Amino acid sequence: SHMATLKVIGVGGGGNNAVNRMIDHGMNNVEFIAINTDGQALNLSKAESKIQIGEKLTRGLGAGANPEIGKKAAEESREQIEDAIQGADMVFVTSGMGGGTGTGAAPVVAKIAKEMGALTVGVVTRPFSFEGRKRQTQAAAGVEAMKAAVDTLIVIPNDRLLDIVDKSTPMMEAFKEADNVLRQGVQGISDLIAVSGEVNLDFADVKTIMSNQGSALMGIGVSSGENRAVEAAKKAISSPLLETSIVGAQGVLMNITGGESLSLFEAQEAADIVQDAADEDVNMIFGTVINPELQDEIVVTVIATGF
Ligand SMILES: Nc1nc2c(ncn2[C@@H]2O[C@H](COP(=O)(O)OP(=O)(O)CP(=O)(O)O)[C@@H](O)[C@H]2O)c(=O)[nH]1
Ligand SMILES: [Mn+2]
Repeated sequence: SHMATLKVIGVGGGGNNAVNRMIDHGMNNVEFIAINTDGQALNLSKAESKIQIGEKLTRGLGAGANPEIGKKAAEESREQIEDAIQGADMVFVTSGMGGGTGTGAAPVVAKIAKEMGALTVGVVTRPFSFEGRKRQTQAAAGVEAMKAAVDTLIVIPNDRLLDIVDKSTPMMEAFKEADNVLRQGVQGISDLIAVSGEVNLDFADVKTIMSNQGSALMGIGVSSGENRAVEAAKKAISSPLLETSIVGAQGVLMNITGGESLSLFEAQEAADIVQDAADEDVNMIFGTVINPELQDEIVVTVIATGF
């Protein structure tokens, strides 16, 4: 029997903010690593494993928007990064693009993870338009470098946060909504790995859907009542925060979890929703889990690739 090790690695300020908020919210069986040039921020990290990179280059400060310094910092700490990753079967690298440490170091961290044998997923933000064109261009180069280094990449443009707030929503509450993309994806995969299903999916199926694929979508939806399966499936695939929507997906892993009432008909309905929304002939990997503790709730987990 296989026991997959999942790790989440925050790189730079926004990545380490996401790690801190995920640890606060509560996650289990997931190991966290914080990587930064900024020593003061690392002192505030809740991560069990902390790597300060680039101290000779930055004297414990951030990289000051210089991605070449963030890249050199990570490269010069390769052995320390390898040691922290060793043993991971899957690594999620999260970082905010546009600055120096995230833009420059995150693609190096991802390359090291993949070289170490981990299935490597990047979840990164693009800067708000109000941060200006140069930051957006620098972030775009980081995204391209990430894409070349990971198995799959999920990009969250921060401008989409402006579509989900009202005029008073606290900035921190908006940031938590972006964190949910990563957190719910990690949780969904962790649950798929650990919980035996009646139509069982495991980590090998995650590897098949994700390995060397490029852009990806990861989503969870939960609903109850009439039309629950369709409603949960639509929620799983319809996040307003994503650069890569479901449209165009050629491969999908879909798991449905429900109670003993889970019907064959509604499983087909959920699968058809995903395929219809992809508007492609999708190569599906389908799973089902019966959790009797659940009563009327249904949970649909989707990972889509092949764009
Ligand atoms: N959604 C979200 N975006 C963030 C968050 N923190 C920063 N950002 C965004 O990430 C981008 C990079 O910020 P940051 O992670 O602090 O960069 P850095 O590379 O570590 C800083 P330096 O350039 O000094 O090394 C910012 O321009 C902003 O768009 C966060 O917590 N949540
Ligand atoms: Mn800085």
